[PDB]
Amino acid sequence: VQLLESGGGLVRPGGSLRLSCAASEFTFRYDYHVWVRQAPGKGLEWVSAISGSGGSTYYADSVKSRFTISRDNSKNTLYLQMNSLRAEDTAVYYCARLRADLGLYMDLWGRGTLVTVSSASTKGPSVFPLAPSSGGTAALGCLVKDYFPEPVTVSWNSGALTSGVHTFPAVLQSSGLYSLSSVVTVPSSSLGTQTYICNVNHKPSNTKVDKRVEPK
Amino acid sequence: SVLTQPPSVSAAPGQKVAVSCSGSSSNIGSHYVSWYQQLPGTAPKLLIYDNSERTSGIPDRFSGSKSGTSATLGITGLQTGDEADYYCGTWDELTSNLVFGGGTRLTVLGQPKAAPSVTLFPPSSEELQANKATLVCLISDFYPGAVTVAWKADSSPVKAGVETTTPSKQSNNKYAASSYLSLTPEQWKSHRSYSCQVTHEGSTVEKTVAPT
Ligand SMILES: [Cl-]
Ligand SMILES: [Cl-]
Ligand SMILES: [Cl-]
Repeated sequence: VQLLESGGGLVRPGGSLRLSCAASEFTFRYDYHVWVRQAPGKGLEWVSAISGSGGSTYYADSVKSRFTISRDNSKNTLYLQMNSLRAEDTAVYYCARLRADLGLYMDLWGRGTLVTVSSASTKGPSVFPLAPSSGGTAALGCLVKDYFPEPVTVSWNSGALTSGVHTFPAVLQSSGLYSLSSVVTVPSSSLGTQTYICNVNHKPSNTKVDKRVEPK
Repeated sequence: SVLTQPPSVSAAPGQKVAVSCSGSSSNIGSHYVSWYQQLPGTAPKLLIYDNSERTSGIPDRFSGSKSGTSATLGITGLQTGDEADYYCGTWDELTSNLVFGGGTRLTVLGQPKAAPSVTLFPPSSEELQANKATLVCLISDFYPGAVTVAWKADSSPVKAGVETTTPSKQSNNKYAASSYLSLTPEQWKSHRSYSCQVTHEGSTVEKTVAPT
């Protein structure tokens, strides 16, 4: 007993994508099915529902007139046609069976298929110093802004400085570009006398930057 | 979304949690509640339907109730394997939509609760010279791994130009996250201050930066 989604992947803003969901169950045609999506780090959003033989379709207002749910019971397959795709449509899309007992519930779910709505192409980061502010310690760092794709490497003083160093996981922005930050915590007394340099390498764009981070 | 759940519940192995789900007359009030378990990096799985009925394989440790416009998921004898996001769901007859809660993160506590350390950086001189402005809010060493970030321009919330990570496990099994606020240089210069407000286990840690 399973549902399996296919057709996910990369699509440009304004583009179209057709998702398919293959059902193993003989009972497929006797059941409502739905599409539910989940934006990265966010909650479940129900998208669309279709009756056993397609006589009734339901849509969330967020996808109404852009998305069309359909099914081919002869192929035991459910479809979601998505037109005029936007960045906010980026999500894992799940197909699920909707049943009624006393009330409604979704008792069978597919594994999910990632849909990425982005025109992000290879781009080197801008590197900006994050100057220490004017427990006897100062935070300083480097902002690695708007790059694609992953990864970037960051070191401090060519790897000599490790204690106090926290390189944060990158944010994947709605644009489809990444940003990350690296911070080092140092004594405030050191700022006058020590040199702090963040070493950033983004190999895909041949961008390699050594940025001195100084007070003020 | 339309149903209200607490962002975070937690207890030690062997102990119990309750997840509340709050709605209105048109959804939970008139329709049956289901509960969905989402293990890390997996599809949702049905736990409970028709308010209180368990699906096949689900132990009696999991229970559901519903009274008026609210529903409750109970979990006793907590196992590390129960760590997941839990979603309540029902039908809303106003919109004719299937609706969900925002999800509750269940942590089975493996170490003491830790409030986040917050570092907020203003835009660099170099970025402002490039006619751009980014505020950087770095959030580290928190447990459980659930936070909400809110940005303020003086006293006003800012929702536009916000990019926030999901929490990720550090080497010490605590969590890190970051949030980025994109501004025009003019917006940055015109306000007395901007604030990054990080809410963890019902307590807010705030940092503030000013152009002066
Ligand atoms: Cl039907
Ligand atoms: Cl039908
Ligand atoms: Cl119902």
